[PDB]
Amino acid sequence: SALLAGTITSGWTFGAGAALQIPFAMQMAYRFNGIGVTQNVLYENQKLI
Amino acid sequence: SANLAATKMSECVLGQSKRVDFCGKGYHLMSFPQSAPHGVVFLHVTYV
Amino acid sequence: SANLAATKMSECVLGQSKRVDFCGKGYHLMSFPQSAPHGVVFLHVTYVPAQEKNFTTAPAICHDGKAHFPREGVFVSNGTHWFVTQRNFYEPQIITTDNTFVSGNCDVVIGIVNNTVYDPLQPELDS
Repeated sequence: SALLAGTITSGWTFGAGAALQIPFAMQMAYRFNGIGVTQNVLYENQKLI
Repeated sequence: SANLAATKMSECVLGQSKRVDFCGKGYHLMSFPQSAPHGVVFLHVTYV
Repeated sequence: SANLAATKMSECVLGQSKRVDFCGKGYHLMSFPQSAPHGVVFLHVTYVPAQEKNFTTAPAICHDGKAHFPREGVFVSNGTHWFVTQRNFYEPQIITTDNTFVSGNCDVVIGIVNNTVYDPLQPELDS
């Protein structure tokens, strides 16, 4: 329950160092940017997610 | 199997992984571990 | 253990990895192998952020009625003016049209605020 917390809460930075504060709606935008999806898809379709 | 189970925590859970059919089928977002007797249950969130 | 060692001689030493807790804890820089009896001793050079400071953010800004989205970076604020900097460090700059992307209107994205996007071409054509 600590690791299920900080994946949603602290992002990916809890195991790589000190835990940052990233809100959750901005976390899925950066995880789309690694696979080649720009932020147009997440913010428009957010009610359908 | 536990060395592969420690690999999925270091890749699929604690970070973003670009791998194909490692963290599950499709493009990978994040993974949710669950407590299990004599093991661990992974819940993968995939982009299809 | 030797196949784990022959992977980390290939991945960590001879190349650069983006992985966490493979080439060592934190963001990977480089690795220095050393000689050891009946094994190998790795020296992992790692990238660790130290001190943190809380900033004010927003997912998008609104200027002419069209929503502006960042290309590479984050949106930060000191409490007065909105600044743009990158993800891993804080280097505050003014918001320019080359550093942002224009898609959609301001009635979609929840949390958009009003701002003034600085156009670098407007003082250049007037001078």
